[PDB]
Amino acid sequence: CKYDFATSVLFTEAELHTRMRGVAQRIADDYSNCNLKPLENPLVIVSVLKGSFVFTADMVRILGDFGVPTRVEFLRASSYDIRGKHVLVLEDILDTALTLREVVDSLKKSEPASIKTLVAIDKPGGRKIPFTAEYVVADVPNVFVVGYGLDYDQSYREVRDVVILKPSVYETWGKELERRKAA
Amino acid sequence: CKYDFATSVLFTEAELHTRMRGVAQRIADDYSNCNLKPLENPLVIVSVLKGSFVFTADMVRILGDFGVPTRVEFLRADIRGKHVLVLEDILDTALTLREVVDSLKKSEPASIKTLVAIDKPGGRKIPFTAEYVVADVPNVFVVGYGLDYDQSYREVRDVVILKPSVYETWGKELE
Ligand SMILES: Nc1nc2c(ncn2CCN(/C=C/P(=O)(O)O)CCOCP(=O)(O)O)c(=O)[nH]1
Ligand SMILES: Nc1nc2c(ncn2CCN(/C=C/P(=O)(O)O)CCOCP(=O)(O)O)c(=O)[nH]1
Ligand SMILES: [Mg+2]
Ligand SMILES: [Mg+2]
Ligand SMILES: [Mg+2]
Ligand SMILES: [Mg+2]
Repeated sequence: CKYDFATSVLFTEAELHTRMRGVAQRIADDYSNCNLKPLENPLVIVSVLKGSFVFTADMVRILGDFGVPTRVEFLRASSYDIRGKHVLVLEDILDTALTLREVVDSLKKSEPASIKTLVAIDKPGGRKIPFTAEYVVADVPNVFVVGYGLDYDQSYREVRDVVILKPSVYETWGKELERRKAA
Repeated sequence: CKYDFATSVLFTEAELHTRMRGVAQRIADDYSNCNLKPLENPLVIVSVLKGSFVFTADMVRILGDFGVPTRVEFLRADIRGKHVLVLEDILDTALTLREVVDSLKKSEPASIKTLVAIDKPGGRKIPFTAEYVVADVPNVFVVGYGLDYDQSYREVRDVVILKPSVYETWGKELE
């Protein structure tokens, strides 16, 4: 494997970008009837921190290529003026769906014109409640991944690819954390 | 010029990335003596929202290519004993970074330095020098690469000078 800390690369940066261009064309078509414009009427991108920052940076630039002007806002996942605006919530990963369920419900209170979700990685086998994202860049099985914004204990977000974390990484670290707690 | 809304393109995405690779090599060299490691001792990247999110996304990936492991925190415009690098898309009067740096310094990081995408050295209202600067801009209003005009145009891939008619008409529209 390309990375000492991973056992498999699931999606390279290039694969993700290719899939994101496909998604951006769908978004561009779906919102074509909305007369989106910079300043007057942008698509409001609501980015769920921390991990979504990389996906958000890449996706708004690709959305711009496809003619979809945006305005970004940032929400903190640890905590979990769109009235009359179209809103697209962006999450790095969707797993139990508990986070996005709450984020969407919260935003709905402010009466946006519409609200949809776009996720880079969907783990469809991880749900604790029924939830479907309108737009999904890639599906992964129930394995633990890092990269493209996704962390293990705040590290590895900067890895360019989505990779399966090698178990000795969290076994080693977990022991060190537990050793520090007893010392 | 490629963009309807811009008078000229100052720095293309490719030119910014080329400069960022140069800066990342200096950062890798400057922090080599710190024994940075994922989990145990990452370089703490403090990203000043909102506009720095694009620069931060690109820059942490480049730093990773150069062997500099990071963790990110976001500040809106657990660090004791850690090295901190503050990232800002643009530095002008320096009043934002002065306040950010001084507030972080109260948590006693091991060190604190600043990295900005765009420095406007002629805009200072207090003296301030960033340790790393990707590019310099003179007395012009730019958008793109995270930088906005009234929250739009952050998604433009290049740093561009906004056409005056854009903010003339919008300013008039905000009646
Ligand atoms: N790095 C990583 N994180 C994973 C994974 N699966 C769930 N998570 C936790 C993601 N979290 C829960 C999503 P859910 O739909 O279950 O509410 C959201 C992101 O966590 C907050 P942050 O972006 O790390 O600051 C994974 O495979 N890799
Ligand atoms: N888009 C754009 N913004 C500019 C420019 N010059 C100063 N600014 C103000 C940006 N900043 C002031 C930096 P200072 O050192 O003066 O404290 C703050 C950035 O604005 C906050 P946000 O990123 O837009 O949420 C410019 O040329 N283009
Ligand atoms: Mg997240
Ligand atoms: Mg996480
Ligand atoms: Mg900023
Ligand atoms: Mg601004």
